[PDB]
Amino acid sequence: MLGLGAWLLVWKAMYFGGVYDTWAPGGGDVRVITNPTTNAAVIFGYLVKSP
Amino acid sequence: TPDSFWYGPERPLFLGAFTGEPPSYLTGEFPGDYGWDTAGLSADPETFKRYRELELIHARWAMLGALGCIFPELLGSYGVPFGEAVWFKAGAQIFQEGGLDYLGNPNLVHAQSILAILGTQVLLMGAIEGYRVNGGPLGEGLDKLYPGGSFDPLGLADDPDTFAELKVKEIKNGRLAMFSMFGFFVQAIVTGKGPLQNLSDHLANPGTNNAFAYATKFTPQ
Amino acid sequence: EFYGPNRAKWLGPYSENATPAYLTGEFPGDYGWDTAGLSADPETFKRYRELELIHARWAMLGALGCITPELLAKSGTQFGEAVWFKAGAQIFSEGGLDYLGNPSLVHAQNIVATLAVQVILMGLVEGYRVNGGPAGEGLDPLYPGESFDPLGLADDPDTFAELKVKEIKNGRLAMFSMFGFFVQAIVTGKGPIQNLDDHLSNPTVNNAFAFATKFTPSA
Amino acid sequence: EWYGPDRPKFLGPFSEGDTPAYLTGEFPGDYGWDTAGLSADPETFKRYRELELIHARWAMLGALGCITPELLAKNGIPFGEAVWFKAGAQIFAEGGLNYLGNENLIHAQSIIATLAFQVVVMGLAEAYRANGGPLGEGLDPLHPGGAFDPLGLADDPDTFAELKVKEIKNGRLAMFSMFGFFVQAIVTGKGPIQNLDDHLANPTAVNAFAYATKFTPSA
Amino acid sequence: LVDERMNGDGTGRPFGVNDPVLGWVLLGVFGTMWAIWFIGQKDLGDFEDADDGLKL
Amino acid sequence: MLTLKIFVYTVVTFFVCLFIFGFLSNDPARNPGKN
Amino acid sequence: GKATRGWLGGQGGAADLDKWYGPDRKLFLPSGLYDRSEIPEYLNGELAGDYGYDPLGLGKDPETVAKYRENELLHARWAMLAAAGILIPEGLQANGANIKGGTWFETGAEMLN
Ligand code: CHL
Ligand code: CHL
Ligand code: CHL
Ligand code: CHL
Ligand SMILES: CCCCCCCCCCCCCCCCCC(=O)OC[C@H](CO[C@@H]1O[C@H](CO[C@H]2O[C@H](CO)[C@H](O)[C@H](O)[C@H]2O)[C@H](O)[C@H](O)[C@H]1O)OC(=O)CCCCCCCCCCCCCCCCC
Ligand code: CLA
Ligand code: CLA
Ligand SMILES: CC1=C[C@H](O)CC(C)(C)[C@H]1/C=C/C(C)=C/C=C/C(C)=C/C=C/C=C(C)/C=C/C=C(C)/C=C/C1=C(C)C[C@H](O)CC1(C)C
Repeated sequence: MLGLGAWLLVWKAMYFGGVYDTWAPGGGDVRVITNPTTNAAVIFGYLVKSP
Repeated sequence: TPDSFWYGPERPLFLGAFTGEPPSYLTGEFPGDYGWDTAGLSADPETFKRYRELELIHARWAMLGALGCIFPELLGSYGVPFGEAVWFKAGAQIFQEGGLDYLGNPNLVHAQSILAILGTQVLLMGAIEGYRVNGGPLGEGLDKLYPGGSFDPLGLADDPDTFAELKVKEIKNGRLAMFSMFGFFVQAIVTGKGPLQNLSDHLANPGTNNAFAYATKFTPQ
Repeated sequence: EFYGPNRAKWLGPYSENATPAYLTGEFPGDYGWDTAGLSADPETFKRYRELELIHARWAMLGALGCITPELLAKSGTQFGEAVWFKAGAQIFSEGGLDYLGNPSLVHAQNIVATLAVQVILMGLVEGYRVNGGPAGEGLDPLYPGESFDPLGLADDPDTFAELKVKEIKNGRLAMFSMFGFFVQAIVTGKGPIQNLDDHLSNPTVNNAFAFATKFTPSA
Repeated sequence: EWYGPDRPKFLGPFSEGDTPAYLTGEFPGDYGWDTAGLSADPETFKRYRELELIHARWAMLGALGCITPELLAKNGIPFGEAVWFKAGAQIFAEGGLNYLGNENLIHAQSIIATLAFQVVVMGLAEAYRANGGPLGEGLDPLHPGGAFDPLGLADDPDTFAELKVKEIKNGRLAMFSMFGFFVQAIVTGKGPIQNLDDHLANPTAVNAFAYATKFTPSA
Repeated sequence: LVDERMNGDGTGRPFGVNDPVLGWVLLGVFGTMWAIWFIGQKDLGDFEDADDGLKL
Repeated sequence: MLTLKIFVYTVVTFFVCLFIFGFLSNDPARNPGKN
Repeated sequence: GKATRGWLGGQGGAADLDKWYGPDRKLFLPSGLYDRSEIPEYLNGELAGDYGYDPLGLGKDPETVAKYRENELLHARWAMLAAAGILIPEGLQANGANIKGGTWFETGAEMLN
């Protein structure tokens, strides 16, 4: 139920208009995320990083 | 035979619930009996014994082979200055000019002659495979494939239930390696790289570094 | 014939003494040929018949399946790939994999999803064949019966013991022919109907001896 | 010696601790090496002796015919490229395939003639080897004698039982040497006498380990 | 470059390891303490059972 | 300083592993209560 | 007679008839809104689709209900083909298979003269 609930944010960012991306060029803007970074070495690098 | 979950009629089977009943000669008292002899190579009990030393020695070489092929390759990626870290390119280290320096260290073994390596391999491997058949100073009349005694120094195969349990672990760790050491051969003919170099590329992009990117490699041309 | 002593045999008339004892002639396709002596054990000889028939039935679907995407190319129907061995690599194509020249068909795109559905579907039907399934449990492992024979052809057991001999002889022809298709494509590189047209063009010059010096050691 | 339970064996002193009970010493060539257990069935072990002996006889014919066109090549006999693993392509030369060097010899151009002649000759001849026929019928399938022993050598049954062991030992290393010749042609790509000339030129440098890195997979 | 340093505080290297000897130090100490625990598991009760915890 | 950093990692992961493999060793039955 | 086998597991046959028939069976409301005394007595668990759902008392006795089963079952089976008959040509119209009139309501207008 919260595995599926995580996908709603994923589907809304790749299909349903996207989300507000404040790193857009020339001020922040809503961008549809097309190429999500899914590399395990990139994703799991945050978890075992020092705080 | 006790209730040991691996020996006897309640043993697990190689297709799960869809197996039904094993063959009539695989009655479940030997290690790793999941009841898979569909082609029936071993219906003769004289012949069925002959595949079990044929399987277990293949296991006891492949488990050394699975660790042995990656462990110099793994340390080679962390700065140990090997000649070659890749297992199928490490045999040709005798032809380079520095000789086969063990661990990449010139003050170790420093082998030069490929004939001298092979000349002393046969004179030793003949004797100890000769001792494995019979005789030898470490035990005269013992089992052909669980000798024990001087080949179990730490004494951890004494209880007949634990020792019957660890035989199941030996063959399953073995059959994991023989299947995997078969994998090293095919994904070195196909991919041409070291086996962890195949692994570190599949972790890079799993959708595109799978085996289907090499599917059109052997097109008839 | 095809059963008992005076059946047909693998050397014809010159075959009365090479026939072993255990190949009596009450099984289908029993021409009495065990030159390698492999089936002297009836517990083992039962198992190879399980393997031979299944290899026979997959080859009959393998023979016709490797032919019809090339015969329909001769009727001008565009496929993207009509050769049987180059046929699998067109899920990597830009249009993907359409079942004929129709992008309104299956329109396959992802190889890994096509394989993963196969592992569940073929994995469960091959398990039904062993132990049992929805279409029956306690049946003959090779000639199960009623849900796979709806048309009632497995009646009048003299006909039924004769249709088996039709099945294996057509089947052994297919396994032999499929061993053709691999070799004639791994040597030439072209399709079977295309290599049939190459031979019917000029038979004296287009044979395997035209490729006989191919695999020589060039060292 | 050579028979009974005191024959020499395939590991010598170590061999007595594991020898199969179904191997006794009643057949020629028993050195007690069936560690894979393939011939435990006495019916299959009847067949594997027949497969072994025929393979040896084509090997003894084979191994002698692979080097006689090369020893004559160094004794000044005019051949057209007499090296055994590429002498089959001599029929596509423009002069046919003359036997020694001479056109008034065999002079064969159409291989379709010499092929279809062979399969009819070898068809009946191999059929007569199993069933019998014009050179005797009721004879031993391995050693018929009579029509194939004209010179009376298969008498004195204490000598005939030792010429079998000379028949199979001479036969076995011929099988081991044709498995030689195959691989030494695949890897190197030259005749075995040319290999034997090159090993004697420098045995330390020119041996098989010079070709050890040939099949490394470049990808 | 008046001196030599780690230069590894803002780098965000995983677990703080930068030399691969540290990974073997992280793992080799872990496997040894695991090995002593796994052997000595024979004394800690055998709860291979349907339900055998500190239940209530 | 690398010689010191490889020593702290041996010290910490020794005591961290006595912790983790200590509580696994049937600590909830190391009580004076009876049943 | 038909010794069969279950799909996933190792036992075939009926899963449970008591889940759908008899007194204890699924209803159009759960137990807290609708006990077993509010069941109309011409609906007992002996036909399929018996969820007891009948607020408007159209049926009276099971003989009258049985001829509406003829109206229920026949309206069902003609509708089940219609759902495939409507959706399937429209998707093939959408992907590229030229039906020229795959959409269901204006199908007859495509074939007039
Ligand atoms: C134990 C089995 C064994 C295997 C599988 C190999 C395999 C190899 N050796 Mg090696 N060796 C083995 C033992 C020994 N070698 C050597 C000495 C050398 C040298 C000097 C060289 C090699 C080289 C090679 C490689 C050839 C490249 C290749 O095949 O392409 C890729 C294809 C594959 C890896 C598939 C191979 C699988 C194999 C054909 C099937 C496995 C079953 C075998 C038939 C079993 C063989 C055991 C037999 C002899 C009892 C290859 C990995 C060459 C090399 O280094 O390559 C760059 C080389 O120069 N070996 C010695 C000391 C005498 C050995 C001792 O037993
Ligand atoms: C009396 C004549 C007669 C003869 C000689 C044979 C002979 C044969 N029948 Mg039989 N039959 C005969 C009558 C009859 N057969 C049958 C029904 C059958 C069946 C159903 C079958 C046979 C089969 C066989 C074959 C079994 C042995 C084999 O496989 O050889 C194989 C070995 C060779 C032929 C020799 C090697 C091949 C080649 C000639 C050598 C040439 C080398 C190459 C040019 C290059 C080499 C490649 C290198 C370079 C890599 C053999 C060809 C079996 C078969 O078809 O096997 C495929 C089989 O299934 N027969 C009937 C109907 C009752 C007959 C009626 O009279
Ligand atoms: C007392 C010592 C003694 C030893 C060690 C042997 C050993 C052997 N004899 Mg025996 N014999 C011995 C005494 C005697 N033999 C005989 C008579 C015979 C005969 C007639 C025969 C044998 C054969 C054999 C072989 C059978 C085992 C085998 O198949 O090896 C399998 C295991 C290996 C070969 C291990 C591999 C070793 C090598 C280092 C491999 C190198 C690896 C490669 C470099 C790389 C791999 C390549 C990759 C790339 C694919 C074996 C070499 C048989 C034979 O010749 O088979 C060929 C055979 O026919 N012997 C007599 C006269 C009575 C003996 C006197 O005592
Ligand atoms: C990833 C890209 C992809 C897309 C966009 C499609 C879409 C399509 N597939 Mg294909 N497929 C795709 C890949 C694959 N398909 C299949 C296996 C099948 C089968 C068995 C069938 C299709 C069918 C269809 C067509 C629907 C026909 C219709 O009009 O609706 C009629 C159907 C409905 C109105 C109900 C279904 C609605 C929906 C369109 C689902 C159909 C699509 C696929 C089942 C998978 C879903 C893909 C996603 C990305 C849309 C349509 C072209 C159907 C067909 O061939 O009809 C001619 C069909 O029977 N596909 C596999 C192997 C698992 C694929 C993997 O790459
Ligand atoms: C930059 C990168 C840096 C990387 C740093 C590395 C970080 C790694 C983080 C890992 C964190 C995991 C921590 C939790 C582990 C929990 C283990 C556990 O609860 O464990 C509980 C289970 C218990 O297992 C069971 O233990 C039982 C014990 O029985 C025994 O005891 C019973 C009663 O106790 C009976 O008496 C019985 O007779 C007797 O045999 C049986 O053996 C069962 O078969 C068996 O399943 O253990 C198991 O399954 C364990 C299964 C997993 C094991 C993992 C091992 C990993 C090793 C990695 C390589 C190390 C190399 C070491 C080299 C050493 C030398 C240098
Ligand atoms: C089936 C087993 C097997 C086989 C055949 C091989 C085969 C090989 N390995 Mg591998 N290996 C294996 C398993 C195997 N490996 C396993 C399981 C491990 C993990 C421990 C390793 C780890 C390993 C390393 C780390 C290296 C090899 C290397 C090699 C190659 C040469 C071996 C050598 O130099 O021996 C010589 C080794 C010995 C004779 C034993 C070790 C002796 C050391 C030097 C200590 C010396 C003893 C003492 C102090 C000195 C004697 C007294 C003196 C002063 C008089 C060869 C390709 C080398 C290579 O280049 O491959 C890439 C290499 O560097 N192997
Ligand atoms: C945590 C949630 C939860 C759980 C575990 C239960 C469990 C149960 N309820 Mg209770 N109930 C709930 C929520 C829950 N209910 C809510 C929110 C309501 C208000 C509508 C009710 C009202 C209710 C009544 C009035 C009755 C029950 C009854 C029952 C019993 C099962 C019979 C039945 O099918 O339910 C009946 C209820 C339904 C069938 C409601 C439909 C459920 C829909 C179809 C599922 C939608 C799931 C969807 C993913 C959620 C959307 C996501 C998000 C909003 C969370 C069972 C004890 C019955 C009982 O105990 O008998 C005495 C009964 O009479 N429930
Ligand atoms: C009898 C006897 C006797 C004596 O004693 C001994 C001896 C001699 C040994 C024996 C013999 C034997 C033999 C000859 C065998 C053979 C077999 C075979 C060949 C099989 C095949 C078999 C074959 C087979 C199955 C095949 C199959 C196939 C298939 C499915 C296919 C598929 C496909 C298709 C559709 C198309 C696409 O695009 C692709 C693919 C995928 C490609």
